[PDB]
Amino acid sequence: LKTELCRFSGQKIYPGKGIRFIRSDSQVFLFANSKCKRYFHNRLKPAKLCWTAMYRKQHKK
Amino acid sequence: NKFRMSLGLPVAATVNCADNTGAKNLYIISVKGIKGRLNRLPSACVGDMVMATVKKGKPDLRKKVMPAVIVRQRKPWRRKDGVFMYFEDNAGVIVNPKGEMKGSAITGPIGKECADLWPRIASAANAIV
Amino acid sequence: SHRKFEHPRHGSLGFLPRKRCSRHRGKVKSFPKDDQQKPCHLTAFLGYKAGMTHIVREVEKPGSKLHKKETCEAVTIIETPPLVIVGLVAYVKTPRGLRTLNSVWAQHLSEDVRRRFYKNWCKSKKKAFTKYALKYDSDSGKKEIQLQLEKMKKYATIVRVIAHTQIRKMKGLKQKKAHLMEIQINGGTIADKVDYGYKFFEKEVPVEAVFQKDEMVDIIGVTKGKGYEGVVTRWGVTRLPRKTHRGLRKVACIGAWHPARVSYTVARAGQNGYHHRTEMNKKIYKMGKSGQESHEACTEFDRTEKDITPMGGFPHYGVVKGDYLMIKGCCVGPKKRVVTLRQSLLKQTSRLALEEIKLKFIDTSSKFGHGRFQTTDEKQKFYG
RNA sequence: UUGUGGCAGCCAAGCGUUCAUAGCGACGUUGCUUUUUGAUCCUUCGAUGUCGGCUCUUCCUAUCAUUGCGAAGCAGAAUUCACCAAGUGUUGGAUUGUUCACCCACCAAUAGGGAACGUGAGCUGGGUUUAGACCGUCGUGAGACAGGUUAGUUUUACCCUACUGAUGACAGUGUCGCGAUAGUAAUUCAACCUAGUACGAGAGGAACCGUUGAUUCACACAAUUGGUCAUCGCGCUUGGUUGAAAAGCCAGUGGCGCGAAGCUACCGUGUGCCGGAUUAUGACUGAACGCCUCUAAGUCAGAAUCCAAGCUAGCAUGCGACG
RNA sequence: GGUGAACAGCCUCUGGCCAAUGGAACAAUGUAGGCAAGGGAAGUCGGCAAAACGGAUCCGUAACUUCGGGAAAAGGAUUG
Ligand SMILES: [Mg+2]
Ligand SMILES: [Mg+2]
Ligand SMILES: [Mg+2]
Ligand SMILES: [Mg+2]
Ligand SMILES: [Mg+2]
Ligand SMILES: [Mg+2]
Ligand SMILES: [Mg+2]
Ligand SMILES: [Mg+2]
Ligand SMILES: [Mg+2]
Ligand SMILES: [Mg+2]
Ligand SMILES: [Mg+2]
Ligand SMILES: [Mg+2]
Ligand SMILES: [Mg+2]
Ligand SMILES: [Mg+2]
Ligand SMILES: [Mg+2]
Ligand SMILES: [Mg+2]
Ligand SMILES: [Mg+2]
Ligand SMILES: [Mg+2]
Ligand SMILES: [Mg+2]
Ligand SMILES: [Mg+2]
Ligand SMILES: [Mg+2]
Ligand SMILES: [Mg+2]
Ligand SMILES: [Mg+2]
Ligand SMILES: [Mg+2]
Ligand SMILES: [Mg+2]
Ligand SMILES: [Mg+2]
Ligand SMILES: [Mg+2]
Ligand SMILES: [Mg+2]
Repeated sequence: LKTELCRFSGQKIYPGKGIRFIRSDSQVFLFANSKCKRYFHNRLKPAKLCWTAMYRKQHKK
Repeated sequence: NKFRMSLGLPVAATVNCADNTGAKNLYIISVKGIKGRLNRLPSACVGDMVMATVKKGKPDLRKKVMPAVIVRQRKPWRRKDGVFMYFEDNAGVIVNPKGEMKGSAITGPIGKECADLWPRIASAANAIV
Repeated sequence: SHRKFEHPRHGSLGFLPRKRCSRHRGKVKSFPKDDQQKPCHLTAFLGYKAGMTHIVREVEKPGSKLHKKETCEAVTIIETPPLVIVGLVAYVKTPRGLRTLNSVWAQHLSEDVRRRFYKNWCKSKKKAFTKYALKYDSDSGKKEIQLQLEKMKKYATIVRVIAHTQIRKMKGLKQKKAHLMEIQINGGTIADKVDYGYKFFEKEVPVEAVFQKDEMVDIIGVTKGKGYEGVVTRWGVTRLPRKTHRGLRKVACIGAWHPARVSYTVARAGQNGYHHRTEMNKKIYKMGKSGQESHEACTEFDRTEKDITPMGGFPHYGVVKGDYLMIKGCCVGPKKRVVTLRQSLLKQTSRLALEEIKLKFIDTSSKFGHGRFQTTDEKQKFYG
């Protein structure tokens, strides 16, 4: 099936779910759930929340 | 026709004017095709054609109601795909009663169900999404 | 002193009174009409409301924007173990209405149904149907049974079968005693209905016999109970302004000086919820029959070997091990409530009625919390 | 009571480019109604709480829209007059304390009406209608104003009934049913195709069927999104306090970020109904009246109508089968 | 005593109390207090009630003016 990839937790969205924000600079963020979206809007940096796939691959865990 | 999507812009709302006519700010006053109910404020969504005066803009546009079309709204809304899509700012564009874009171009993305519903805002848009 | 401004009435008067339903089981108040030419079949069934999930399907609908497009839809799961037919009733028409002509019961009757006849089973001697069971081990008893059947064949115009669910193959409920009802047979002549029943006593009828795919059914059951709940919630009347002495959430004028009485149509504060309701045209997408590859949630597009139960089980209900239906939309009652599936009464004819469903995906992520995987083994391979 | 207010007839001088009656209809005249006011002063002065708005319900037709029709100065589009029709609908706002009024916009439409000028132990107290105060005119003055202004308490239900819900006795007890009767709920529009067709010189310019959505309403549901936190769940953190780190605790929920579950939202979802009788009208056969005639006898087609079907209750101190 | 500009508030020690009838439950409606997506006065007679601002350091501070004020005007930035 066609999966998606959230752009704040880097985890895979399954069909029929997921919240796509369309930022004024025309680029598409596809959040996974409420928590990712609220951290994004609070301007948190994914690379420095410990639970994110981007943090984990950055530190090679 | 178009499906039903979350209604986000009541009257007295104030939206960006995302086109190159010079108006900086539309002001929603009423919505086409809406039939009311006691106390219920008329509401617009993406693709609904509204009436709007300009409160801050070019001097020669102000002080007169003009048909607008909403192209971006910040209230989420559920697609028929499942995804709850939305935008960053409320914004609409001037049109004429026959749906023509008064201006020439639209700055930024526009609602997909706005462009597909208005055949000219689709061409004046730069990036449909 | 007309009304300055109109607005449509709040609340429907076609659903009064609103008291507790006097029945936990959703009773059927009308069965599909008999058509003697169709072969004999049943017209209802009992299921249990497991929970809700969603699908994405490929719409086939020329003229719609959804044509050749995938749509995400909620669907409700009904865990639906086969009924056991343990009886037979005849109904004969009078100038008053219908009378029960007579009734016949099965020789063996399960432990769990015969609890339906006691308010205190355990202390009882369990003697229900004991001295009636003995009408089958003698020549005279068998004689009078066949006499009852010839009576029903020779007079009755409406034949029904008493069926009970096997409640115990749904360990999710903490309930041992059965639910029991009449399902009215349709089709054939009266002797064929009596033959169809008596042939099929004491044996199990699977929901595939009752329904088919893509068919619309109705679901009948008692709603959620919400308690003694006031007017703004129960009836929907708008709230009063903030600045009122003695409260906001009420109907201000409950009627004119005349009639010097309160009308039955004014909104008052009382019980909300736990009502009886029938809700028609709920479609069938998939019957899951336990023991065939239709039971797992692997479509022809997805193939992740998962069963219908979402991760961590259905909240408040458990894990679906039995048969099940998967119907478009919602279902009355909370989780673990019994729901009567009933064949429709119209002649389904629309493009929606004829529309054929083929899924592509069934959400299985734990409905308890923001689920994010499909399967336990995939959560395990993702962590390590 | 009905002059005054509103509403409808009869006559037909004329308007309606020729043509009284398509649509009017002066001069007269016959009424109807009781939301105004006038008139009276019959009940009420050991008190019936007095304008308006908000809320909610019901009812009326003297019909604005919507379903079916008839007529035209009906070519098509629009529009005007009337018919059975009261089932459904009748809005958001600026200004005013206003009912009234007037504008802007949407709309299929923004018709009119009652219920003690519905509705104050339902609110509000803007107006009015006390005591403070000010101006303008009058008064010599104490003061007056059906002149404008500003501040000015809104008490009680626990009684009976009504109503909305909750138990419940009356052939032992328990399942499964019947169904008298009462309620009843569905409403409207748009887009594509029909079609730039029919009609029309041109300008303009339809509709049925079909297909797709939508509005208003109703009833449910919580997978998805959103809302909610005292899970005091996890984390962060201020001030203090336990010799200190660790673990906490105190600040009535210390504060913030997130926050499952439960409830919940046209802010999310799903669904919303099948026969016959018939009105208005158009008709069939056929008289009276050799002909004609929808009517006299007898029939037909016929609607947002009606009654059922369906949906809700079914202590109707009703009933059936059975254990 | 601590924080703080402080006899503000918030916590503590000496000293004094737990005196305000108790038990069970989490229904409407209340009273006191919170929070809310999109919009921000469209509600309403009237922005009534509530929200937003708020300390301090640095900069900047208009019309008008009795030249004393306006003035903490406005608009900005920093804070562990
Ligand atoms: Mg959430
Ligand atoms: Mg209003
Ligand atoms: Mg009124
Ligand atoms: Mg009215
Ligand atoms: Mg509801
Ligand atoms: Mg008050
Ligand atoms: Mg959940
Ligand atoms: Mg009169
Ligand atoms: Mg008069
Ligand atoms: Mg008098
Ligand atoms: Mg008096
Ligand atoms: Mg009184
Ligand atoms: Mg009439
Ligand atoms: Mg009263
Ligand atoms: Mg006053
Ligand atoms: Mg005074
Ligand atoms: Mg005065
Ligand atoms: Mg009835
Ligand atoms: Mg939640
Ligand atoms: Mg100090
Ligand atoms: Mg101090
Ligand atoms: Mg809010
Ligand atoms: Mg205001
Ligand atoms: Mg208003
Ligand atoms: Mg206003
Ligand atoms: Mg005003
Ligand atoms: Mg204030
Ligand atoms: Mg100043």
